[PDB]
Amino acid sequence: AYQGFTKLGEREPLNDIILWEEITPTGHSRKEYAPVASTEYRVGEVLKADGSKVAAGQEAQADSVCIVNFYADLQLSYHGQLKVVGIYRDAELKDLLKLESGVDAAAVKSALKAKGIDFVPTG
Amino acid sequence: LTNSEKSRFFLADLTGEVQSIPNTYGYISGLGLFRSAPQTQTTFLMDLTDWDISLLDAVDRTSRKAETSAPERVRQISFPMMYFKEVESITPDEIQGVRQPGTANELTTEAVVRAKKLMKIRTKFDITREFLFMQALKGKVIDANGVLYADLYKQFDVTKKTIYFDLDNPNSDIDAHIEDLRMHMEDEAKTGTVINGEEIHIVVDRTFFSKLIKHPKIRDAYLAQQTPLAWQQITGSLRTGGTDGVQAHMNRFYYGGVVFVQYNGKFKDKRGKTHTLVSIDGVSDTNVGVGHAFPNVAMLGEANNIFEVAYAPCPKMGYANTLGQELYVFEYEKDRDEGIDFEAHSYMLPYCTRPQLLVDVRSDAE
Amino acid sequence: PKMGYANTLGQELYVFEYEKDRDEGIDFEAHSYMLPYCTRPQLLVDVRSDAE
Repeated sequence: AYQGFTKLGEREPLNDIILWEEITPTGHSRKEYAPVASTEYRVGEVLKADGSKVAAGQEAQADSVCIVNFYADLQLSYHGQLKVVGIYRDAELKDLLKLESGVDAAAVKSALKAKGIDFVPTG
Repeated sequence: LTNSEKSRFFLADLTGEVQSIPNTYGYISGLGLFRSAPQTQTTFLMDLTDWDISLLDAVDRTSRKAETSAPERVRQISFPMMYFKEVESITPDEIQGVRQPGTANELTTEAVVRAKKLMKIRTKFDITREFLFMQALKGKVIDANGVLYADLYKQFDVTKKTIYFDLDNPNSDIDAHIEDLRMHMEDEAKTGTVINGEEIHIVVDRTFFSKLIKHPKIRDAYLAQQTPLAWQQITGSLRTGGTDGVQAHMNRFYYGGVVFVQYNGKFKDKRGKTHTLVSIDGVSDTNVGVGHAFPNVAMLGEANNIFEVAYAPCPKMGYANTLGQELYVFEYEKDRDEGIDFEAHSYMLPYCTRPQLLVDVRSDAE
Repeated sequence: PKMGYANTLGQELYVFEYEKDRDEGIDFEAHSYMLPYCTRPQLLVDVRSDAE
């Protein structure tokens, strides 16, 4: 390119952050959201109750952790699903978290830990 | 037998003809480093995947707690390629009446002119290829004009490594800098195999070689030796190896497990500015020596080759979607017997898939 | 001055035929590079019908 380098992009995070979850016939720790407006979800981003990403100052209202890769242009997930699913109940994820700008992790982790979501150290 | 000077009626002799062919350098081209990779499309991609490892932290037994490891990282990059086109024409009015140099009264034909034009075109493309290969060895592929085509360090997200030998200081540790350069390749190769850092090529310019072979430490070390190598290096020809484009034997020097080869290659562009092959873009202090160290072919093995050159087809009416070629030459005749047209095409890019291994070398101190 | 004819013996008339693109027709061309001369111009004398 005119800038000297062309980077076609990085592979989107894989749905591997889940280490343990309450496995039930209908799914216990997973809830589906309505994709809000033109929003690009990825694996490991913390969502609010309505479905939008947690922003700075809104840490206490951390509702779940996204575990699907959604595309605003297609209005479809990377598995061709109409909804976006997050983890909001008893489960144990990895430290990989796609936080927003200016949002502290500790408040997000404590809010999620209140609901029974645990994070394991990652090397 | 041709007309004498001063008189059109007496005769003289035309013994012969002397020619001054310009110097051409082909050391990097003749090294065989850049394996040929013919290409069909105009761009080629590449996948970059890597992982990392860390140390376990001790965790108590009764409180059953553990650790986890981060997943891999997969990216992708793309490469554009340079297109070189060169046109030359033959006309009847540069053949009619004109006399063949070195001959008394015989006339130039179309065959000799065509042969010399084709030879010049091929030589120009060869020197351009050598310059491009040297630039790719430097880690940044800059066109002769100066436009950037592929910056390998930003594309692969690596930083250039340069080593200051400090040849001026008599107390400098040449062994320490040599060891640093040797271990850099082993550390930064990251191929997953076992690396031998002694298998590298160190190509330096005249000044760096002169300062290196005249360092008090090196000379005093080699003078107090009774081996044939030391005798040759001190009082003997320092020109083993070679078969350079100009000289029959290149200067090279054995100090550690590595060798230092002096490469004098340089070319000029249309603007007239010279392009020294062994140089650093920016440095010109004249009194500082520069060099370039790159891994040998037999260091990472043939399975992991990092020096490749691509070739893609020219945009002609029947060469589309075919394997690339080193050079295309086309014959086109002017209408109304007005002449002959020549076109030469070459669509290439030399690149390095592990730019971290390309290490720069300087003679001054940081 | 055409390719394949340079540095060759000249002729009285050079007639060429060229095919126009897309069979649009045929183009002709007649060439003649000549000059007559007399080696002894002193033998060429003019005669006039009037007194000096």
